Amino acid sequence: GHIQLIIGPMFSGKSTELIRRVRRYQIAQYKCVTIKYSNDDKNNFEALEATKLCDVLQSITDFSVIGIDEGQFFPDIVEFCERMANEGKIVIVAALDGTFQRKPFNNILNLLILSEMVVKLTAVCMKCFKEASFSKRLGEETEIEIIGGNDMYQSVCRKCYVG
Amino acid sequence: GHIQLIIGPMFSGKSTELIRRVRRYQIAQYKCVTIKYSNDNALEATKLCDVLQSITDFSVIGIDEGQFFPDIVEFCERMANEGKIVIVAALDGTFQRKPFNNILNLLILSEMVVKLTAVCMKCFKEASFSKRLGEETEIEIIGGNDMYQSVCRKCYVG
Amino acid sequence: GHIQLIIGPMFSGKSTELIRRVRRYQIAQYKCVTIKYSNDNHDKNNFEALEATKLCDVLQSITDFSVIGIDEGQFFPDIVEFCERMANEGKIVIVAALDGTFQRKPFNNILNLLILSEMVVKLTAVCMKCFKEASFSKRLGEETEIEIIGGNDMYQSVCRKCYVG
Amino acid sequence: GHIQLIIGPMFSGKSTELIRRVRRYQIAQYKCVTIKYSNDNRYGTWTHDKNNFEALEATKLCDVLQSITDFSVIGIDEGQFFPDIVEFCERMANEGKIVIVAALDGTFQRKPFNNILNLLILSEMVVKLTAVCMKCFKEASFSKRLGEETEIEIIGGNDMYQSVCRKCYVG
Ligand SMILES: Cc1cn([C@H]2C[C@H](O)[C@@H](COP(=O)(O)OP(=O)(O)OP(=O)(O)O)O2)c(=O)[nH]c1=O
Ligand SMILES: Cc1cn([C@H]2C[C@H](O)[C@@H](COP(=O)(O)OP(=O)(O)OP(=O)(O)O)O2)c(=O)[nH]c1=O
Ligand SMILES: Cc1cn([C@H]2C[C@H](O)[C@@H](COP(=O)(O)OP(=O)(O)OP(=O)(O)O)O2)c(=O)[nH]c1=O
Ligand SMILES: Cc1cn([C@H]2C[C@H](O)[C@@H](COP(=O)(O)OP(=O)(O)OP(=O)(O)O)O2)c(=O)[nH]c1=O
Ligand SMILES: [Mg+2]
Ligand SMILES: [Mg+2]
Ligand SMILES: [Mg+2]
Ligand SMILES: [Mg+2]
Ligand SMILES: [Zn+2]
Ligand SMILES: [Zn+2]
Ligand SMILES: [Zn+2]
Ligand SMILES: [Zn+2]
Repeated sequence: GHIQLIIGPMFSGKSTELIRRVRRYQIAQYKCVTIKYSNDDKNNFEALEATKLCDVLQSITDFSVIGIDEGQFFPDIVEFCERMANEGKIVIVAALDGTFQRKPFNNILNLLILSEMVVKLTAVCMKCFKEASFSKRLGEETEIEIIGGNDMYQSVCRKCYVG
Repeated sequence: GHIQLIIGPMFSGKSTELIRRVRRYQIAQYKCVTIKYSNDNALEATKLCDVLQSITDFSVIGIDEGQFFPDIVEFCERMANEGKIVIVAALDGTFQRKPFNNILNLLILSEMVVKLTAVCMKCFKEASFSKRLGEETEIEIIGGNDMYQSVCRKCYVG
Repeated sequence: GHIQLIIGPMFSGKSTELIRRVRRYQIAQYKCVTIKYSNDNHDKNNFEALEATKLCDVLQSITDFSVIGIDEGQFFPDIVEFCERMANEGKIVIVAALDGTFQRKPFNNILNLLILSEMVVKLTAVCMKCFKEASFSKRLGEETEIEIIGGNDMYQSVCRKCYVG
Repeated sequence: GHIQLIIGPMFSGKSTELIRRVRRYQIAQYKCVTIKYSNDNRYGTWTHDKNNFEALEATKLCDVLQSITDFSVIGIDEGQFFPDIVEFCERMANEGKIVIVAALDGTFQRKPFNNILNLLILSEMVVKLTAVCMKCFKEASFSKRLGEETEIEIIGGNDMYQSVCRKCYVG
């Protein structure tokens, strides 16, 4: 078995790498699947959809490779990935390290300690136009988990993050 | 200006990175374009030198399968010198592991350069070379997995 | 300011990269320094390296250095906020540390550091058993207490299949 | 067998990575060696020997072949300087040997170094490092000679060359 990991802010190109990393295995004729967070499992166009990796476990039971965009949203992430890898399965996880508060996401960091490879990607800064490595919420909100595109958040460099 | 470069065999996930690298700039509200090679098996050309005129207003340019452009080097180059980000995806070597058409020359005037790995279609380990299945010759001949294989070293040898 | 980070097990080549990453800036005529924990068994050229147990002490003298290196960052409890604060003062902090222990448990409050870090990478060792990409550290002795220093005579860089005793 | 490759300008931190990459194997109890180029060589402030730690010295990889005949891993700072580079690395890898090569892609003229590029086509991994620019202090990716010289191969440290970004190179 084996575990990969990708992180960085948003607009990093995260989800995109993940898929690139998966196709690799699929195009070598591999049993590949993709879980992602829904916010209510449910198929799509290949790949599944859940809120807790622990449900799907049963069906993904025959796939060698598993991808997961937005891993942090699964509370049962860590032990899932882990256990799965221990069963000879390649788990490629894409997720955000930190929140709009630059605080570690839901029990996600813990994942990077039992991970064979880990990398952190860089976005371009939407302010000063240099290597963005952090995500910033535009609205004056609170509650950790709230989904959006660039109409809601910004990939910023350090100097830009500060208000 | 500035130049990026991505290489490796086929099935490396090359074209896919390229786009990922582009969207990054586009999703920061940039003038992005993509050239790619035509009459095979975003714009479309056979010589970067034609298109020059229209891409004249784009800050970022992508090019899957760069090697196919003879006028590659000096195009990318010149463009970068005009403040344009040129992200190129191409193959370093042929099915003969020989350098592609004047492509290597590009990697000397390139700010960043990386080589990707495929999975081997034989022993299922890190494939880093491309191999033609048919008993053919002529360098340039387009195909998918029905024609080529991403193989490790031990596998490449006939 | 700006923060780099390097992790992975032991024999990864961690400390070694760190230095490489530093010289880069130094050889561009930069104010460079290296903090490290009371430990090991480093090179040559110019203004370089201190020694502490708490980054918070040294703060005063490194006060004039643009770049700071730290092999074995996890050993500093006051790591996070130090690196952080420093970076906020326009200083480049390149940290080398271990993500996980011999129990593959996150090291002392270290992970927290990787959330306020511009670049983060994890290196691979070679496995001392099956001779493939080792990504985890394993203690040879039948010990416990998290922090206990050693070289290959104590630990091993192992792949997954090998980690399971 | 297997072949690694590192490039970029000077002050990139090339030679240093190479070693880091080697120790990895050595500290896993591997037969490791280091060739390097010699005839004008000092910097500053054939036959086996320590430092670089079990490392040799040559001008043509083809000589040493005989003794390195028993080493699984081989390192080579400044590969470009060996004309017989390509085929050496290559052949060696074909014999189950890990060849980690460090070299410069381009000259002070940003022209490909002596038959070096050819090497990167038969290479499992290849990466290009970045220096800091000695002028504008940003990612230097090219090497520039300070003197008003010509002849491709002429050895030196920062007292001779500079790691520069693009805008700075146009001297
Ligand atoms: C920062 C932040 C994001 N989110 C949400 C918004 C997004 O839907 C998601 C993060 O998006 P990503 O995982 O970055 O989306 P992506 O796959 O497009 O990757 P990238 O943009 O780098 O290429 O999490 C929160 O719910 N809370 C937060 O604090
Ligand atoms: C190997 C080889 C390929 N070709 C052709 C076949 C391909 O259609 C084309 C290059 O295709 P690719 O560049 O491999 O297309 P891709 O970017 O999707 O690859 P990847 O999956 O790694 O991302 O060149 C030759 O003409 N001669 C050759 O020797
Ligand atoms: C795994 C583990 C190691 N250690 C100790 C043993 C070592 O002295 C130290 C590890 O630091 P190292 O990674 O060995 O620092 P380094 O300079 O050797 O960098 P590298 O080898 O990657 O090139 O921490 C613990 O105290 N507890 C643990 O659980
Ligand atoms: C650019 C250039 C270098 N040289 C020489 C000078 C140098 O001593 C040698 C290459 O320098 P480097 O290989 O860069 O020396 P290094 O590996 O220790 O530096 P670093 O690792 O930090 O990148 O080649 C030429 O003869 N002609 C040239 O055009
Ligand atoms: Mg996103
Ligand atoms: Mg392809
Ligand atoms: Mg160590
Ligand atoms: Mg040098
Ligand atoms: Zn910015
Ligand atoms: Zn193979
Ligand atoms: Zn092993
Ligand atoms: Zn510059």
